Amino acid sequence: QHEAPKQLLQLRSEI
Amino acid sequence: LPTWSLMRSRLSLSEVLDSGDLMKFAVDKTGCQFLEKAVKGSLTSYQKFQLFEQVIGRKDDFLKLSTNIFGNYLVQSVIGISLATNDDGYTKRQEKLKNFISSQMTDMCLDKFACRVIQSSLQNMDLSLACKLVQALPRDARLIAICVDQNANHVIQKVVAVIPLKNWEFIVDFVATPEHLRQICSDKYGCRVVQTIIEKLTADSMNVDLTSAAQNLRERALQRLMTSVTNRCQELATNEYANYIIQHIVSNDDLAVYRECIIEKCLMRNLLSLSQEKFASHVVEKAFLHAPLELLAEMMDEIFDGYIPHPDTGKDALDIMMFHQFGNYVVQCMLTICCDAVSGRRQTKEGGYDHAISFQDWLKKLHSRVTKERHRLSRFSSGKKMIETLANLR
RNA sequence: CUGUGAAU
Repeated sequence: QHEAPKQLLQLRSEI
Repeated sequence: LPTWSLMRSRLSLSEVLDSGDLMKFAVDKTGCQFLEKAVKGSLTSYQKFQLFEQVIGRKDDFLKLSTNIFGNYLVQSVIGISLATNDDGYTKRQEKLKNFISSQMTDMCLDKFACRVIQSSLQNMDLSLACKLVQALPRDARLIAICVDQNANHVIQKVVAVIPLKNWEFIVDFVATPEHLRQICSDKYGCRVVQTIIEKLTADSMNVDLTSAAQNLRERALQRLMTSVTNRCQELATNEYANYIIQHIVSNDDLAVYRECIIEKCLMRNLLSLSQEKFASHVVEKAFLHAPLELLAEMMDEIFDGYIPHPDTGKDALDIMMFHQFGNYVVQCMLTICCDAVSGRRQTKEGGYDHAISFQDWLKKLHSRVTKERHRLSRFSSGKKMIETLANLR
């Protein structure tokens, strides 16, 4: 698990 | 080895059978080697009678030989000879053999050598009596240990391969139990059991021989297991072993109906996060490759416009995935799919629509981004592959 | 800048 940290982004809202 | 047979000689099989010393020959590296070749010759009716009595006729000796590194080979030979000897003791011998194994089913399954006697019996005995072997399997937590055992897991896979589903339908519902499914699917060996069960429950080319009544039984069991799998595909898709099961469902054409369910239940709205996972990125790859076109459009829209760019840098989801050590394989998949479409290697019709105009749209997006980032991309093997994929199109 | 699964 010698990986780079995840880069998360805000999700667009769903309808 | 007894001294009357000494190292080796010109021994006769009847000598061994008449001596009472078969057991110390069958557990010996050189003795069992002599017996394996002796039982392959033309045996008299009495010599077969002696082998049946001494190898598969005494429970304790049968258990000892079946669990022996060498003797287990002799047991399988004698079982085969017994099944090939259609005499008046045929019914009595097969019944005795089934009772012997059934009385020690669990421990024989967990034994490195005795589990081979089980598998050999399951595929060679008459179908009726082999089915009774399945009834001896445990129904408690020992079934979990059997599915995740390095040896006993092949017994279950053998049952699935050679026994009608009616006899092992309880294993499907046992594995489908949510608690059991978590332990088994997250195991190196239990995940093979689950995938083998799914493959046998699939209405593919290997099951066209089933009757209609058997297809309905197969379909109902498949729906109960798929319900359990899709109820938890998020933890399965990210698991180091269970990700292979989610991949198989998403990529199998004869399981196409369960593609929309899996893709919508745990993949949609998580593509950026799962594409950066060592194991789940493979599932995401398979999802892009086999998604229905209307759902594929939603996956494309999520990558291209489903996320708000980072407020400080302006980095978007495509930027993160394109240069990620795992996400780059997903972006490559997206590009290969689009290039296959515009060039004709992939058909674009579905549901009355021709999605060719949509593939051209997504390819335009990826071509536009690869062009802007051509210098950063040229540092990487994945980037040079994306540039080369686009150049091959023109 | 390459990335994961069976016991004689």
